[PDB]
Amino acid sequence: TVVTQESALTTSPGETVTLTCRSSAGAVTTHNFANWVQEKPDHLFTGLIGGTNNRVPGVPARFSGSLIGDKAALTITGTQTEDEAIYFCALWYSNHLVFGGGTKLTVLGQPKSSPSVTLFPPSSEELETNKATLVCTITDFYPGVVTVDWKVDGTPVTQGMETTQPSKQSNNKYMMSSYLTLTARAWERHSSYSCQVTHEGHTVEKSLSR
Amino acid sequence: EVKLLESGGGLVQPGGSLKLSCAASGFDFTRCWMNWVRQAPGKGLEWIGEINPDSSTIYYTPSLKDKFIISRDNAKNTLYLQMSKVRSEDTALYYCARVYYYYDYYYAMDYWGQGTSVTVSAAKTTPPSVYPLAPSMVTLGCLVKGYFPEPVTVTWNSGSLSSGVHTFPAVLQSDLYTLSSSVTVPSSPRPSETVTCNVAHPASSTKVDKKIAAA
Ligand SMILES: CN1CCC[C@H]1c1cccnc1
Repeated sequence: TVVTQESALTTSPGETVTLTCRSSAGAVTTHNFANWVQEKPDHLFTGLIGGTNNRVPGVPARFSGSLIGDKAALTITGTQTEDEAIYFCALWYSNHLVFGGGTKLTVLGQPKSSPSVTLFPPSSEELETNKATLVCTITDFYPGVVTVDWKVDGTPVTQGMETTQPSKQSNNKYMMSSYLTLTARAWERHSSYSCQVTHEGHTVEKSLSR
Repeated sequence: EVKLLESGGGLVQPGGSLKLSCAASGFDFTRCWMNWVRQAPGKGLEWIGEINPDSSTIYYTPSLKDKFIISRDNAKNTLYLQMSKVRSEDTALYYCARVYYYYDYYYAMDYWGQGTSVTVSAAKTTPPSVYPLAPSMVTLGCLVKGYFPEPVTVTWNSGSLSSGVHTFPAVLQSDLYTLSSSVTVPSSPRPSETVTCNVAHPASSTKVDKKIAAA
């Protein structure tokens, strides 16, 4: 029923990384015919492994499939920068296939860059409609894992915000956007607004006051 | 050139029904099992089912057997997916994939369709409200708020400012989509030369031009 993979793994090019694929229904065996699929930006999926350990022709030799203990494995050796991607495993159970949740593989192929953060206040035109949307643009960060917190008069906001999943810029860095949508009442009931972007332990704050 | 061109997706009313097509090309469709898999907005991949070359065996994810009917017409090199009593949870990109029997030794989901989007919503065509985002270099932008359905297209100065432009993915909120587009420009030309974003929403047959000015 539930196939589990590491949510995210980080490696550096040339190193060896191993993604695993575990099953709620017991040990993974060759009878589960583990498949590995790569997803690259623009919803581009390519089959990597089938039958646990068979490499699809055309896939670079550095990819291989195997079993490790009670789990199927995808191994990348001499990992290239282009291997930064999402990898789904899929296990076969007699009459249906179940995909894992996927592993976001980071291959450090660029120097660490901190996110450039811009906090825009609500526009005057939008306030006329009695809504107030603050827009936090987050650009030029690598690796592409960021967490975003919004503070209204110092309270962690937990609803009314939507944050984009990191998207690959042209410079191979990552970018993202976050919105905090308030009623005009909420906007005028409070005075301190801050968008906090956390990237690789350090946190960057942009803030404004009504 | 294995091609898996999908079609038949789009907007469907909740409780409604849809039939997706996956037109195969560049290989022998009749020696290949075929599958369907979907990927919702933020979640990962979910298998739907797969079909025998001669449709003697048809497999489904158990919890989906009653909502989806997989089929194929080898005469048209095409695979089909019927959706019925669809709910909002069924909003996702739907992929067809070739599950090729390599060397009669192992199966592999090698070639995948580009994907066709299925949006389950009762919402109506809503044009976007375009708002100007403004306070070394300068960061400007445009908020493209509350449109339905996707897509919208954005350019700056009619597609001349291409350096520094970042148009982000849309978010969904209250059935309506929103996105933003920013442009970082030398502080000299703003104010100074004029920056204007150009938003296009084909569904509503709307185009909006908004100029960025200081608060
Ligand atoms: C091809 N199907 C029938 C036997 C195995 C199953 C399958 C589905 C997806 C990937 N590999 C195998």
